[PDB]
Amino acid sequence: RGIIIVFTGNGKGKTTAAFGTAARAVGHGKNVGVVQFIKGTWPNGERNLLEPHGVEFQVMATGFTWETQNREADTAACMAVWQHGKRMLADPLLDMVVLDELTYMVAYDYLPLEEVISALNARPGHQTVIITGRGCHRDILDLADTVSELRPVKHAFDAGVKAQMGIDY
Amino acid sequence: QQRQQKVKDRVDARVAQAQEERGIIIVFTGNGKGKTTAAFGTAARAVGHGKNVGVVQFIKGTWPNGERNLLEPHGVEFQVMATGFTWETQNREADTAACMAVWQHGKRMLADPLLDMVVLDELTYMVAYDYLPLEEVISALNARPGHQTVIITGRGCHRDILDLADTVSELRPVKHAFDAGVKAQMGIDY
Ligand code: B12
Ligand SMILES: Nc1ncnc2c1ncn2[C@@H]1O[C@H](COP(=O)(O)OP(=O)(O)OP(=O)(O)O)[C@@H](O)[C@H]1O
Ligand SMILES: Nc1ncnc2c1ncn2[C@@H]1O[C@H](COP(=O)(O)OP(=O)(O)OP(=O)(O)O)[C@@H](O)[C@H]1O
Ligand SMILES: [Mg+2]
Ligand SMILES: [Mg+2]
Repeated sequence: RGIIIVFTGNGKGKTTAAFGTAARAVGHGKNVGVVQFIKGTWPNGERNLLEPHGVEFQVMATGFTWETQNREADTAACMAVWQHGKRMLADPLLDMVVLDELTYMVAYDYLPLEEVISALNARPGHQTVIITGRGCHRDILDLADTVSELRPVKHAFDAGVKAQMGIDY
Repeated sequence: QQRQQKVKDRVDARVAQAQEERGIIIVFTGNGKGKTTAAFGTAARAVGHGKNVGVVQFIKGTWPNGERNLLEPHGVEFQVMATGFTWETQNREADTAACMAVWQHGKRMLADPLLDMVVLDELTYMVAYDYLPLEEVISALNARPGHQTVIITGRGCHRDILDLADTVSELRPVKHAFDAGVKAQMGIDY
């Protein structure tokens, strides 16, 4: 029996948590797939470590604008990642799927809510989905079985600490 | 319009401001699921870049350690807690002994300049239940290498620790499958 897990809120740790569950699952001989809806500038350590173990990663094409005019381009691209996402949510050998930073995809109308939804509902009874990102659709939140709020009690960057490899990316 | 630049300028400035760079303390607290899991994801992220990490776990689970399994071989040392810890008052000596034992190693990692990251998993209940002295932890944290990052995990973390900590995130249980009758599972729960 898989569940839906959502990691949301402003504190640091959502993507990190999705990964640790993924790691945890990989450490149990489990099969996992990852879709990232956002293109980091930097190299991807989680990827670097897990891809070799058998973890598939589909990332968002580079140059996503976040811009109104460009919403068409910007969308195709989203819709293009969402495919792999569709695929993984239909793969029966996949014990777990990570949908990194979907939230904004739904939130800005880039990825239709219904898509995600249906895709979620129709997934393998035994498959676990972990969704992350700030501001997750109320529908999602409701469909979700587990949900955690990373309350921003404190953050290093506020104290003048630069983002650094290993911690931040 | 100019709003765009407005923000543009803001970010740039904020970013421009935060130049410091050293190892930080990170706390993962609250009742919601995700404390231990986010520490490990960060560890994992670190390894992914060649960084060196050391882990200490204050609690010994019922099942196999997926994280350990996966991370040890990459050269991530795991110092775990002995089987049979009682949470029994009657047996505080035995439990305390055990504790202090795991604590050595942690003290060790905390002292190693080679480690870029130290993970003290479920340390909160050790201090909170008096099985381990706070000043100790506070000191160790105080001495540790200046590029070393620590991540502490668990519910109900000493303010002092909270206070020393650089970033703190409290996992609020919006929802939890358990309450909904879902049982614990492999790769997920443990
Ligand atoms: C959360 C966040 C976002 C969210 C913001 C919306 C939301 N809250 O739901 C989303 C995902 C949309 C976003 C996207 C992007 N982000 Co961002 N964002 C973050 C983060 C973690 C928090 C910002 C925040 O909430 N600050 C506090 C609020 C109170 O202050 P604010 O000034 O009003 O914050 C606004 C801006 O930060 C804006 N925004 C968010 N990110 C960025 C990046 C740029 C370049 C700009 C101009 C604006 C922008 O969103 C906030 C709301 O308007 C910061 C991390 C950090 N250390 O700052 C990164 C950060 C600001 N983002 C970063 C990046 C690079 C981007 C993206 C380019 C990511 C990508 N690869 O596509 C895009 C670009 C969007 C844009 N406006 O240009 C960088 C910018 C680097 C730089 N030197 O300019 C930062 C500093 C993170 C990092 N990598 O160090 N991000
Ligand atoms: N509250 C915050 N203040 C500053 N930077 C943040 C904060 N939360 C996350 N970040 C950093 O902003 C980038 C985008 O992270 P995101 O907003 O998706 O948070 P996250 O998923 O919780 O972060 P992380 O991946 O470290 O777990 C990351 O480099 C991340 O570490
Ligand atoms: N609020 C909760 N309800 C039910 N089970 C929980 C809850 N929080 C955590 N768990 C489960 O309890 C065990 C460890 O609990 P802990 O207090 O350390 O939280 P955690 O560090 O956030 O959990 P995890 O390791 O899943 O990320 C795990 O099996 C864990 O998934
Ligand atoms: Mg993230
Ligand atoms: Mg834990």
